[PDB]
Amino acid sequence: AYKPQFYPGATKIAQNRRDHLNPDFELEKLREIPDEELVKVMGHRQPGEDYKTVHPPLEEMDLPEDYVRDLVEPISGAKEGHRIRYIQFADSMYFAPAQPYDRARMYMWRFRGVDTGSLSGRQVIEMRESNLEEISKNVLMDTSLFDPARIGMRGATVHGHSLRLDENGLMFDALQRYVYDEKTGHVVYVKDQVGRPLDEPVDVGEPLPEEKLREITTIYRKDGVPMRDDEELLTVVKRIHRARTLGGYMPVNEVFDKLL
Amino acid sequence: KKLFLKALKEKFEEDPKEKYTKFYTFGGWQQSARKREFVEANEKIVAEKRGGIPMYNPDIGVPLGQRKLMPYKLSGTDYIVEGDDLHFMNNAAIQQMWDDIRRTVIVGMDTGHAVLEKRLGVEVTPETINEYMATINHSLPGGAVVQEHMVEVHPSLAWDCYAKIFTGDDELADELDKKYLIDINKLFPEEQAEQLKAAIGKKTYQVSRVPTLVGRVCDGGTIARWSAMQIGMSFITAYKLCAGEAAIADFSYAAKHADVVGVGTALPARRSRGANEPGGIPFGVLCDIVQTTRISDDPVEQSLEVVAVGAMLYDQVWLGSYMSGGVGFTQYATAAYTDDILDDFAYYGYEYVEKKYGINSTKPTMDVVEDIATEVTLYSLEQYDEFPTLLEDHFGGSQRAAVAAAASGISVCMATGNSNAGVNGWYLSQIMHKEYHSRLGFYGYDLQDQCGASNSLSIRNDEASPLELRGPNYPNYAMNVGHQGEYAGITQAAHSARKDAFAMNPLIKIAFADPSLVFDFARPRKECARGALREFEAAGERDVILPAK
Amino acid sequence: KKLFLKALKEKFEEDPKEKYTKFYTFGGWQQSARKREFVEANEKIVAEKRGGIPMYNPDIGVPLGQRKLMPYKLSGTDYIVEGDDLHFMNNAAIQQMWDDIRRTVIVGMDTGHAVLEKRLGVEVTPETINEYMATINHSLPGGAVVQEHMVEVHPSLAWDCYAKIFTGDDELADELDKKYLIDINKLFPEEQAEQLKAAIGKKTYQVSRVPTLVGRVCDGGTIARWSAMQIGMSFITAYKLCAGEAAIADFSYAAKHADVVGVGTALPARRSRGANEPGGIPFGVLCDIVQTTRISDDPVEQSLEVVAVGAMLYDQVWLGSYMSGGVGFTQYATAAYTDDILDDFAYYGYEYVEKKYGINSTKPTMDVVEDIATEVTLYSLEQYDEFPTLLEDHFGGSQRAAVAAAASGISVCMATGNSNAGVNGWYLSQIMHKEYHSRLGFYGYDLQDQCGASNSLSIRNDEASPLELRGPNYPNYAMNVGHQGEYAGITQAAHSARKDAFAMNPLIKIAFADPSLVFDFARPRKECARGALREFEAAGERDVILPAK
Amino acid sequence: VKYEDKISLYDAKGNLVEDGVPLEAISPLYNPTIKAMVKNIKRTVAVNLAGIENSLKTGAIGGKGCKVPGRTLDLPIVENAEAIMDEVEKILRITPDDDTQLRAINDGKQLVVQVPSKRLEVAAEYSVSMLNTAMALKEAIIKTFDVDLFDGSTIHAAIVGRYPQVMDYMGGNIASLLGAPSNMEGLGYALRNIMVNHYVATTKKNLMNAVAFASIMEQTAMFEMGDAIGSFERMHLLGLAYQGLNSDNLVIDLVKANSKGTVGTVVASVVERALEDKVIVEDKSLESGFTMYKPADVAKWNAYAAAGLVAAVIVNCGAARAAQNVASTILYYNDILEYETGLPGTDFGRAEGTAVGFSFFSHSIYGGGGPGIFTGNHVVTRHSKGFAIPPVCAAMCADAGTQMFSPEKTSALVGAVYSAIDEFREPLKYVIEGALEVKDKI
Amino acid sequence: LVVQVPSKRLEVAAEYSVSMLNTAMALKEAIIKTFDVDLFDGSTIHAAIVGRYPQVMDYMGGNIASLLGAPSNMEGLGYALRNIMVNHYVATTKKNLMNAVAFASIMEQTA
Ligand code: F43
Ligand SMILES: C[C@@H](OP(=O)(O)O)[C@H](NC(=O)CCCCCCS)C(=O)O
Ligand SMILES: O=S(=O)(O)CCS
Ligand SMILES: O=S(=O)(O)CCS
Ligand SMILES: [K+]
Ligand SMILES: [Mg+2]
Repeated sequence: AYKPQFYPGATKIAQNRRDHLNPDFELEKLREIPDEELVKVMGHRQPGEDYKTVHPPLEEMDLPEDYVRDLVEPISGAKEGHRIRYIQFADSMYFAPAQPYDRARMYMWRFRGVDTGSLSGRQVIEMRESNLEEISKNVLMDTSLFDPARIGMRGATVHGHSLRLDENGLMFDALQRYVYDEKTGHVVYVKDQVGRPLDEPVDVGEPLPEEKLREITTIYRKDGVPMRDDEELLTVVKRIHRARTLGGYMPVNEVFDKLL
Repeated sequence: KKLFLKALKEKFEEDPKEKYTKFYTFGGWQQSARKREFVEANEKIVAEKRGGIPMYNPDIGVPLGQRKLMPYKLSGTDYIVEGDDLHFMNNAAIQQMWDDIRRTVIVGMDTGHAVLEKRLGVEVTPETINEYMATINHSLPGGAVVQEHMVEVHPSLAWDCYAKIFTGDDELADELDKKYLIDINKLFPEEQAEQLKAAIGKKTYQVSRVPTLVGRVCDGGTIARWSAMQIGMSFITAYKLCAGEAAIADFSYAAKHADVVGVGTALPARRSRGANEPGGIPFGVLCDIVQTTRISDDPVEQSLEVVAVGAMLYDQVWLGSYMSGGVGFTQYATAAYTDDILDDFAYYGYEYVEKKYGINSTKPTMDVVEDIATEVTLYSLEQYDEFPTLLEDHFGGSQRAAVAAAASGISVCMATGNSNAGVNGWYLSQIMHKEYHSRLGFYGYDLQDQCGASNSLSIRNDEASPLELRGPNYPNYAMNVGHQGEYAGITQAAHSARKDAFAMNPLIKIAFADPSLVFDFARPRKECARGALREFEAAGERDVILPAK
Repeated sequence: KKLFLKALKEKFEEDPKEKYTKFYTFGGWQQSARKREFVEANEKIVAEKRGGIPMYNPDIGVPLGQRKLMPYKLSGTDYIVEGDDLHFMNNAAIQQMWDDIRRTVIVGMDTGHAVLEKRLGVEVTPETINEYMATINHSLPGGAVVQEHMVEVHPSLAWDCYAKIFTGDDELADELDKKYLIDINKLFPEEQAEQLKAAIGKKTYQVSRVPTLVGRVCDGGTIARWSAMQIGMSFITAYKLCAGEAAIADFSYAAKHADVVGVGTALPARRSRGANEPGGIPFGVLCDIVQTTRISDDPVEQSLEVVAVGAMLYDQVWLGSYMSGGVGFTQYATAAYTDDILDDFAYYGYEYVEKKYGINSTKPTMDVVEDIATEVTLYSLEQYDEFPTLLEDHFGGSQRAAVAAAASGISVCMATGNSNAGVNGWYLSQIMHKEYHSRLGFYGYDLQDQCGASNSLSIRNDEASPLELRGPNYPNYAMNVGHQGEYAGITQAAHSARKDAFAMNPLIKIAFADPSLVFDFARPRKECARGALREFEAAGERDVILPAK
Repeated sequence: VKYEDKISLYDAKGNLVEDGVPLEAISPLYNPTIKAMVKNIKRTVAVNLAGIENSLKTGAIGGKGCKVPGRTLDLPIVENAEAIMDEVEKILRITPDDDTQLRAINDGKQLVVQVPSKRLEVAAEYSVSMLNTAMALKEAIIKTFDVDLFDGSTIHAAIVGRYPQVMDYMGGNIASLLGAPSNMEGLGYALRNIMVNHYVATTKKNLMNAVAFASIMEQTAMFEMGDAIGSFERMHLLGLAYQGLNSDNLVIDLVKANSKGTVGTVVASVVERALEDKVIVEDKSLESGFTMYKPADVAKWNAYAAAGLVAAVIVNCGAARAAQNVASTILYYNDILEYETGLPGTDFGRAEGTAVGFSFFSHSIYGGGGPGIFTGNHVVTRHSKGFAIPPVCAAMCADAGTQMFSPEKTSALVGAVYSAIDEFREPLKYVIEGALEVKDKI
Repeated sequence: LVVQVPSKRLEVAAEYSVSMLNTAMALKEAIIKTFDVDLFDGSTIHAAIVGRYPQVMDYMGGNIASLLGAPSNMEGLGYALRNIMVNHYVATTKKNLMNAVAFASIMEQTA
């Protein structure tokens, strides 16, 4: 039986990357954000309102027999024909506990029927609206994958991942969708991810301390763990590069035996 | 001692290494003198020209300026300009740089001179050539030479139009009128003059600089045709031939097909365009348009002036307008030619290579490529980690990826003198950067970089090519920002390491040394600054034919 | 009685029927105020910019003005101008006419509105559309709407840029903000408004008028792309969507391929060019760009204003520059829109047809085509015979052949309402003219005319097409002057005889009725005169970004 | 035989057909079914008789939004489909028993025209089928209704569109699976210019057959391009066999093992199977214990990675019943595979690269569109050498109706016409039959 | 060299560029194997054979040639057999008048 190894590297950053990919690694629960509060921050619909459909349920439709196609179990939202909605995060380069390609690889290892996009300033996940809500609540917001000060939910005007932090250690947001509450020491969402004002502000808890962030981050930084210190990871990157180069030149055993 | 420190202190008030700052204190767009000028200008044109139909409105979308809007320092200069002054639409120097490239065509004269002597029995001497040169300088800008009752182009509209001559034959060069000569021996240092003359032989060429106004009204495909028509007219007049006989067709075939050298080739399918358009210019030809090799002995400086021209042309004008449009790609390009950031990384790479391998002293191997690209990539990203203001400056991942990979690619070329080894180094820098910060560029930035390693040394029909012969029509490179201009710089680095006078076309190298050009191709970053500050005198305006203002 | 008599009286001192004149006593070029201005301009402003390199020299070739150099009267106007003022390079009105055509693209909005409602579940109302229209008028000229730290295009450089909306749905039209609406019911006479609305149905369209400066720096192929980028940006902002999600790609596919209508299609092989270039514009579309049909009920006047635009665009700009260059083809084109010559011949043909057959009352037959074309050709050539000053005016045979054949072709269309019957009449006029005077046009003038009769009614793959669907890329028509503009007039005559509101594309007809356009497409001969006299205010100048005069 | 490789042929239901079949039996250079598919794709034309009738009646000729007043003709073309069909056949036919074939479908509204293959034999390329069909139709209509000579050009415009002004069938009523040569993005690319939606509609949305049709045409194009030549040939043959034709039941086996799985669990199954079949070997363990792997057979590892890619698309796009997920699936299946093993991904990074540009151009303002409008010829999706387009076809078959530019919107005409040809509708079944026919002749 | 590609390769191809593309690939591999050319120099071999392809969609500056022009140069649909230079017909028939006439008429009428 093949035992997956997930990711190479001998530093704690590479171990944090392995833990995220590993479906058997239980992510630490840090907070309890109610379903109703999260739906409101997402800003696609109000809680209790019937899910909008893109197509009729699969059971109703009479599709021709296709053995291979029907071998795969569809997710609950696909069965009910629910529309496809999104959740987008900007992750601070200053030790945020989740990073763009780290997220996408983790999503593809742990979740079913995922459309995910990785960019320097934003990381998006497009999924059947109902399934997207359960995942966002139990994995993306309640666990150590989320830090209310250094990870921001934003669908437009994403600028901030590469910027200096503010006085309270909060990441920049041109629309100020979240604010620091001095009295409680908690981060509060005053707007939805697209910038619409909320009727009721949503408390997302207190920011994680710098010592905890440095321990669990998936980013290499000279002022944290430099990538220069992970010789093992550099060996695998260079190997993939060389294997790609030689295969492109001549995909034959003799070439790989002599030059790899 | 970092080359970018001066720019950071001019741009940021706080310590360049400080991680914390203050936001939402700048009054939005009102913080910028340029944005205030735009609002005031809008109010005027809406009432006077648009009949009350609104246009520019800073309140519709994003409230710009929640963060401090930063100015930019042109690398290697002391000019500090606002970002908006670097957009191609607002910068007459960038527009003239493209106009001067677009309106250039080179025509071999030896074929035409053979038709005259061997088919027509008419003698060709330096005196007849000098008479021909005076004729084409009247005909090319739109003056008439044969027919009665001809109308003509207003001279004030075509003052930038010239026909020049150059030759590899030193004996002929000495006899030609210096007013029309592009003097290879005077314009280039001795060693460079000898490499160019040996490459071109004893051949004679005409450079047609078609009026800027022509390319503006029409397109790039017009240029070789305009030049050919007037070359034909000038031969008929200067040599008293029948004004339309069998031998005239040979001159047209030579000037339009057999002896013509343009800047770019026609593009097919979705990119359907005529010759002399930016997408048709291969990377080796772009190197040869740039003239820093003639005035500086610094191989790094030579390569980075090519990166500047490449980013301005390929990203701002070509991808940002011809292939897209709107607000465009100013800052995707400025990251490669501002605040001395790429300069610092490329100079670090040069010194690392000079000490470890020496310059142009190593045959390319995978071990050599991997060593150099890794070291330069790690140094570059460590700079963004150490200086929070540097990361806030190159805020977009695509800008950071292009800068780190360009320095890596250039450094590999300094050691090997092979452009494909250099591009292979660029691709390793890209996949390493991705694992360093767990991000790279925009959504579709790394299509060519993931394809990269496999196609870099490929021998297959649509994958193979020396980097010099690749360009914006090379399949993997046809769509995305933050690559094309940097590839041109990597191409230059291979030739700068070898101390080559040219990269791919010596005719182009000689043609763009002409002192009669409007844009200064030897100092592009300086020229860009002059355009940004509205100090650049461009050609193509229509003042004389418009109502007084 | 003869419409050209007034012009001949203004142009020639002697009686128009006189046999003799005097030559070689005018002092050459010195007789003309325009030529004197050119010599003076060469000495002053030109010389200081060239560093002693000569340019304009009237003494090098042909001594112009051995005969009297004649001015020209714009047909149907009292404006008398010098010939040089009609060259496209020296005339800002001709340049703006082309700029306005080049920078236009039409995009269907119903598909995008369906993606919003059915895929995204976002409601579309007249209020949301009005909000969208304000957004695109900020975004299309180069203003930013989503990202922080964006640079922008100076509003003073893009005041001519507009995004407009039109609809066949009268209920929606009543609810849309009039500032952005192209009002079909107000701009067109009632009967024409009904024909257009019935043709387009209940569909809604947006017209993007990209800045003039964009097409000047770049090309025609840029226009549909620039429009698509900013349409996408405006939808994201106005409807608060994720700034880059799956559904956004549908808007791009619709705006670039599935629901886009440009002025011209891309050209292949030797003519390799992008969309929205003159060669890609079919004759039926050129008719629909011209707007005389909305302001005049005269079918002859409607057809001749199309001939004027056609000659100016196809002969002066397209064949004279894009496909050749230099001094060019001003007078090959002016013969079709000056001195009321073609007007006299076309009005004679109209009256002959009106009395004998009636207007649009005869099914085309070879007998009908042969009768009309013969009569109009004989009348036309008899005018050149009777008036020596008229022959001295249209001194080139090509000019005479195009004028006589255009009047013949137009007259056949007045009787039949069939554009191919009209073009067949043009070809008979050509071969008859050849036998009348034992000459026709220039060396290669009649390639398409000898091929003409056989391909006019052909059903073969590369020979067949209604004249509306033919254009400058139709194989026989791809090379020569004195045809394309006249063919557009023949196409218009078929629709003018039928009292049609449009010839081929009702979307183009509506788009060019926009009062916000710079050039007046309803009065082209008058606009040309205004440009000739330097009274026309053009867009695209760069004053604000250049050093103070 | 140039190679000693053997493959086991399995059908679309996962049933064994035959073990020990030579690899070259599925080659475009030897397989008789592949030869027939190219011959038929080149000579078959889809005719829209209802379209011609509508264009003539309304005067909607010359392309989108065009209408020419006074140039209308009211002809009952559909009602006279049989008479028109018989005249077209008479014009095209060379010998009484040749392969000229005409068929009326949807009650004479559309026509399946198969030009005799002799006409393609004496032609340089394939445009002849469209050009000859257009001419036969023009003559047949003119003769049937005694159309006036001044109206013949109108008939031409309703059939071919704005040709020759445009070097394409702009606004025409005739169609082919192949795009005009004027639209090729590279030399030898004609068989790559086939829309994803056309493959899906032609196979009636049957997943394994849409995958097979796309892999056959893409890999045949690789031979035409010169990519599947010399030392590169075996890579393309193994690619066709394993990714496109379910060889050794590899595609179906990986799907079955991951019925309730993820892209990550598919990667783990691929590595496990490659190790079992001795396609890859352990190289060395690094400091953390991470073990790098190496191919034991470079071209065969590439084919196994390619089969796993199709399985990953089936599992992930099937769980969502949405095609948009395909670009992200192709990208991250290859990205995860490389960092799980240190091995090169599908097509040495070119499948991952294609997926990057494909994701961007299927989620941005700059170009592209939905997954169904892409082709192997497209500027965005040409980069992988036959390994990216077959998975996109699988995703479109799993889509339950989330796309605007679906095959029902873009490919109704070509879909109905080409599905009438057996080798196009069920390619897997007929290519297997062809391999068994030639197996002992090579 | 006179290279006649097997007709089977044209039978399973859409058009005729396959002959030029397959010959170019066989030549590149044959030269690289014969002289053991270094992997960093392979792109140079490609450029000497096909020219500035794929930047230009033609064999610009190449050393391989056909009587037929590239399909990218066709001026109309179905024109490939018409894109043959007059001088090519003359040189191929060794300037024999009636044979040059016959060759040109055969190709033109087949087109
Ligand atoms: C709507 C898109 C999706 C798309 O197809 N293009 C956009 C927008 C487009 C518009 C924005 C104009 C406007 O605001 O009205 C323009 C200027 C192109 C145009 N249409 O003229 C552009 N981007 Ni974008 N775009 C940029 C960039 C970026 C960076 C910004 C990262 C950050 O942290 O701020 C990210 C990609 C990434 O994450 O890597 C990005 C995405 C995006 N880019 C997201 C919007 C993100 C947002 O909501 O803020 N661009 C850059 O990384 C730098 C250059 C910058 C370009 C302008 C210039 O070059 O001056 C601009 C290039
Ligand atoms: C892909 C293609 O678009 P289409 O899919 O054909 O609509 C192509 N555009 C581009 O490649 C846009 C390039 C410039 C903008 C993106 C820079 S990252 C073009 O318009 O021909
Ligand atoms: O967000 S995207 O990567 O699609 C565009 C960057 S300009
Ligand atoms: O003399 S020619 O007829 O060849 C050219 C006319 S402008
Ligand atoms: K232009
Ligand atoms: Mg292990």
